Amino acid sequence: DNAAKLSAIKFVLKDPLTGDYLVDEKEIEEIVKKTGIETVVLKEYKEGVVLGPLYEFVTKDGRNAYVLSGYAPGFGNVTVVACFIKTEDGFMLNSVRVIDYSQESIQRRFFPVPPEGLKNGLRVDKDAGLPKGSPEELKKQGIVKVSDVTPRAVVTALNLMYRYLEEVSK
Repeated sequence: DNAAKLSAIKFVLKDPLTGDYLVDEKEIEEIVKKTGIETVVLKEYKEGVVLGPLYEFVTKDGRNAYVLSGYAPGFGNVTVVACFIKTEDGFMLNSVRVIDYSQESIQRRFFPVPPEGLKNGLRVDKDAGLPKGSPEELKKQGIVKVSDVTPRAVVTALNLMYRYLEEVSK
């Protein structure tokens, strides 16, 4: 029934550099089912909505990972699923999957982003003045390069999810 959601959560729990699961696939299923497969509002903001449950995981190398969902106007029948991994002074953005319930390589422009990028705030490259650099160089600065391909709505959702994680981690 919830194939799309579970598929998205599994996807964002793969390492974007190695392609390998950070958490065993069956363990992911068990955690999602035990936590609850429903989608509920966690917090509404002026610019969008953060959706839960907050799913928690521990990666095979012992890092705490968080999966949540989000919405921004510009979506809809759309939800953005994302995985953040806890770091020393914040979080890193591991992966993202946009689910369009009304209806990929483009989506890889959005992750991973290191903690200093998320602290900067994510923004599409147009907003940063079309700076030079590969998508990969720009991601390190929190800049999502899409000008050569609604990405702003995706970025907004991601930024809200980060805000929420920061709020609840304090």
